[PDB]
Amino acid sequence: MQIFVKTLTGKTITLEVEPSDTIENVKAKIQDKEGIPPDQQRLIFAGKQLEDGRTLSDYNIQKESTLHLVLRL
Amino acid sequence: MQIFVKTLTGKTITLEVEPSDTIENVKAKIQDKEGIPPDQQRLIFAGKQLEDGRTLSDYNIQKESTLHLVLRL
Amino acid sequence: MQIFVKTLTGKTITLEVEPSDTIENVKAKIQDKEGIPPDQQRLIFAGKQLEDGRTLSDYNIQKESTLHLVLRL
Repeated sequence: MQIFVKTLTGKTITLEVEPSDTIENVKAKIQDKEGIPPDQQRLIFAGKQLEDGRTLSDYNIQKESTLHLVLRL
Repeated sequence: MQIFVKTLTGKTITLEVEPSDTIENVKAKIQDKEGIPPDQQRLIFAGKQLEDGRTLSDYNIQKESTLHLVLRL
Repeated sequence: MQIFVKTLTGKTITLEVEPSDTIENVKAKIQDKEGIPPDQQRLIFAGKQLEDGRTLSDYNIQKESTLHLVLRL
């Protein structure tokens, strides 16, 4: 399925994902696309920080859901 | 992250927010906590009125930053 | 909001301020505009000397209110 990832500068990218994908996997895909190390990535959905070991399904992240990406050092 | 919101009577409250949160969202949270309609809320930071559609990141509002809340009719 | 500041020679200037601004901040703005050190500035409103640590709201100083500026050595 597709999900949207929106940055703090208002740019949205799309990712092909499955509900069984972990947040770790998602950050890995974002690295594949944008070259950002997963350690610098923060993903938030419905005001929550998303934990690396949990899946998208765990957070009820569905088709065409929007995650917010916040970079941190 | 946490931000402080200081009122005209010298009371400070705290809000859990993310850089991707809009000013609208922040006023919504203040309504959640205090029952003030967002339309009666004014938020200022560094002498600027904050616009509802912009985000905290847009205004460089970071961790433990202090917003000033001014109520208006 | 805007406030007026009237001098002893009958000159009025305008300042962009917020109710949460302290008298200290106001004197700082007057320094920004006119080069007068805050220590040489006295602000009065409704016959009262205004204290540096208090805010405009504390003194019920509102939109288009007029403060009187008295310089002292």
